[PDB]
Amino acid sequence: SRYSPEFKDPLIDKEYYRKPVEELTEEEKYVRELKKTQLIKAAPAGKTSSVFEDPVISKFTNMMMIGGNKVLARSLMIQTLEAVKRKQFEKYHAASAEEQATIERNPYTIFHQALKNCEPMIGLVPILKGGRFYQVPVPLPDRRRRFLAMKWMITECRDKKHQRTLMPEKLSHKLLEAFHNQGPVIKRKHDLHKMAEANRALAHYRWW
Amino acid sequence: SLSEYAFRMSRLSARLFGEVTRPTNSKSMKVVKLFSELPLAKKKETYDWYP
Amino acid sequence: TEADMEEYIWENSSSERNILETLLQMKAAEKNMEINKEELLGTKEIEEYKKSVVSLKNEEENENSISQYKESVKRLLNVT
Amino acid sequence: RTNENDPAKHGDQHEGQHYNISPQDLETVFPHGLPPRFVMQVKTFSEACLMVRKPALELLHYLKNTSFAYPAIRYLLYGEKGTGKTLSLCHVIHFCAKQDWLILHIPDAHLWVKNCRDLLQSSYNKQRFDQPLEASTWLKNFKTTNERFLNQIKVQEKYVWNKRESTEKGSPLGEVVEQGITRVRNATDAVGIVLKELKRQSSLGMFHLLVAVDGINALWGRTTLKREDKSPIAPEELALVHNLRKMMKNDWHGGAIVSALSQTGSLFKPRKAYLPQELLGKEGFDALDPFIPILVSNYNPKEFESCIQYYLENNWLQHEKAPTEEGKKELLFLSNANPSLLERHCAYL
Amino acid sequence: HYVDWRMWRDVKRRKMAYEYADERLRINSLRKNTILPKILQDVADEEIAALPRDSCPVRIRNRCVMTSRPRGVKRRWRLSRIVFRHLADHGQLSGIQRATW
RNA sequence: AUGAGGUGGCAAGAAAUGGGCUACAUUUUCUACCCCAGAAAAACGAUAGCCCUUAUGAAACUUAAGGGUCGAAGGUGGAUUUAGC
Ligand SMILES: Nc1ncnc2c1ncn2[C@@H]1O[C@H](COP(=O)(O)OP(=O)(O)OP(=O)(O)O)[C@@H](O)[C@H]1O
Ligand SMILES: Nc1nc2c(ncn2[C@@H]2O[C@H](COP(=O)(O)OP(=O)(O)O)[C@@H](O)[C@H]2O)c(=O)[nH]1
Ligand SMILES: [K+]
Ligand SMILES: [Mg+2]
Ligand SMILES: [Mg+2]
Ligand SMILES: [Mg+2]
Ligand SMILES: [Mg+2]
Ligand SMILES: [Mg+2]
Ligand SMILES: [Mg+2]
Repeated sequence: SRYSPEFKDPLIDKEYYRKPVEELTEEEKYVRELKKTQLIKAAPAGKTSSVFEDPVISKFTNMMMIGGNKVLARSLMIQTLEAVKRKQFEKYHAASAEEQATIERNPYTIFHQALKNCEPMIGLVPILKGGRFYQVPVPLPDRRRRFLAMKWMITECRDKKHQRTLMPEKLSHKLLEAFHNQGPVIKRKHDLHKMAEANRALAHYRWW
Repeated sequence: SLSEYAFRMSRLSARLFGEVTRPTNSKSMKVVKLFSELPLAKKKETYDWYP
Repeated sequence: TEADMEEYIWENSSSERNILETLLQMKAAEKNMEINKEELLGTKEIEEYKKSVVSLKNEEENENSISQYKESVKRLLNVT
Repeated sequence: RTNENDPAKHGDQHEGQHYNISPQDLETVFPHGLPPRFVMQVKTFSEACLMVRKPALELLHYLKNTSFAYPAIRYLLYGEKGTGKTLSLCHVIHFCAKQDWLILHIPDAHLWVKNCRDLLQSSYNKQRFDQPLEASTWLKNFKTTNERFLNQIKVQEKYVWNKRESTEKGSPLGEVVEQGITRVRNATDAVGIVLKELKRQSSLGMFHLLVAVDGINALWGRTTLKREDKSPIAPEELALVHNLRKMMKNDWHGGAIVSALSQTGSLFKPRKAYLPQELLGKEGFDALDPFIPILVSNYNPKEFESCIQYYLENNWLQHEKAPTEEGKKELLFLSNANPSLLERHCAYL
Repeated sequence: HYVDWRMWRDVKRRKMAYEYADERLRINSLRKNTILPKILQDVADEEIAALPRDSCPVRIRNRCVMTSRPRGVKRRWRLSRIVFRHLADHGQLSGIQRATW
């Protein structure tokens, strides 16, 4: 790491710096005064103050990247969002006013909710008691849950079952299915939950 | 291929600058390149290799 | 040959022939045969047009040059 | 958004405001040539609204003040990539169609000089090549666009199709179009005959012709088509390109040759080339000269605000921060007011 | 008094190649053009083949001038890697220092 | 002569195994450009095979490059295993 340990990651948030001084607790004021004399890492080329920035979508693009092709990954992400928005607009126009109130057209909300639905609540981990490892069920922290949801989405889209179907359309269709609580990704989440329940009897094998 | 004026001007420039005047192919330009440089055997770095 | 020149010469050029033919057609449509090659090419409009065309062909082509050429051609073609 | 939908009354008063195209007019005038992304937007929104801009207004002014007696004038819309050349040309095409002109609309001349699977040899001139697929597609589109005048226009020669089949003087041009469409082997010849007939009859006052060619720079450029001997083919060897070149001359009258440059889809041209000479080359500029170049520039702030408001009214900008002034400034910076970039960004924003 | 018989052979090869360089140059020039008659080119081919084998420059092997090593020789100094490292490490080659960057 | 010199010659594959390259494609293939395009898509896939030419050389079927021709195995790989903060 070319950054010495004294370097701190920058905090890129306009509101944080525009917060009124009177609204700062003593600890917050101390933190600001301390940061006034701390070296800061240069802002990475991925995140900015843009109001349209979305960390979840940025991480999804990074996970979808292959061999440093950020341009292509971002292109696929934006194409997927555009396809989702177009499909939702088509459904909204073709649908009656009664259900138009519920039909969602925000692709970012659709994506967030699809990933949230795909998130697994409990995972299977090898735990060892006496010298033998067993696939004991275990809670999954939030980072692991989000990562598993995103990775399942990406892998299911990357499967070879969908032939001559471009990743934009594949991912848009899968995201819509997940948003409506269906599709292979939710099926995989349910399979994980079913296996965890089947091995429920081994919970005590966990020590932590 | 080339305009006649441009071709004649190129031949004139070749004559003035001493290059090959006649039309010749890359195979036969090997003679010119051979004689324009010392043979590898004649180069001092070769025949004077060992003290 | 024209290809063997680094300076663009408007005289006896394709642009000159085209503009001359356009002017001849316009005057024929007007049905007034008070025209000639020298008579047409002597007018100041043709001078500005050849200036602009020569500028475009020889000097670097930019928005200012294109606008000058557009104005000259509009004046020549009597469309504004 | 303007209540005005007639393409002849709108002027500087409507500058920076929208102008609608009815579904019937979109299906009739524009069966081809509209930008693919604008077509997607039209399908999504169910509406076809074009912002009225100074380039289209000026070209409409010229076309309204045109003197059909004078030789047909060449107008060339040039500008940076995605500045709106194609849509300004489409606006003028709609105006002329509503004014009842015969619209000879080439949607993208680039397609004719690249990616051609079927490249036969012309039977009318063995030194030229045919592009039956493109010829038939364009003939279908032309029939759809100008069916009304297609039966009213008669031919003025004898046109042999096979060693036995032929079309006779006095036959409708609909016969030529139908022959070309149905017999795909005669599509290029039908296109050539149609171009010749329209060019000759425009001089007789039978109607007013609008030759609206997008990507005109493709005709006098290079091509990525190789003969069976892996030999490159210049544009003139293509029967379609040669006929369109003939059409592009101002020797005739009773119409206007409107065209738009387009670096996108061009061959052997750098990305940042947008100027007339840079895109046309010596041959193309010589052929088109004299011509009136019209600059299509990025949106001025008023036009940018109008387009953003249009998207917001359509609810396209689904991002919660898009309506904010900060979001608008971010969009303006990212797109630099470029219409294509702004539309692309809003497509997913 | 060379390091070994292989170095001696290479020295002889270099001497003979230097002696026959001009004749070989002229004959090869005759052979290496499409202008002259192919019969003349064929007789030139048989002549160049009839010249002694050791006169052929390709047979010269670049060996270290101090240990007759046939490989790992730096052409610039004509020293094998081992001898060059010895001298450089002891600091007897001007300007050569260990690389660290 | 276990020394020296000359000519010619082997340096291959029954087969196994280690490392690397190319791939099995749609985040892909061809083209233009170097990133706002058009086509391809059961085709993708050899840097292998065979023929020709060129480069070096005195010597090239046995070296390299290019072209032509062919369009092969394969369809993301078992336990196991390598590397990366
Ligand atoms: N006058 C306009 N009114 C409405 N939208 C427009 C206008 N001009 C451009 N656009 C938008 O930009 C896109 C069309 O761009 P257009 O094809 O006109 O650009 P261009 O520069 O002609 O294209 P190219 O990149 O081929 O040169 C669509 O998204 C469309 O909505
Ligand atoms: N098949 C056919 N095509 C024709 C005929 N007349 C014109 N064309 C078309 O138009 C072209 C000939 O145009 P023409 O005005 O004769 O000029 P030319 O191309 O210079 O001979 C042909 O290549 C066809 O595409 C005709 O009688 N038969
Ligand atoms: K493998
Ligand atoms: Mg365009
Ligand atoms: Mg050697
Ligand atoms: Mg012995
Ligand atoms: Mg091969
Ligand atoms: Mg040879
Ligand atoms: Mg193949």
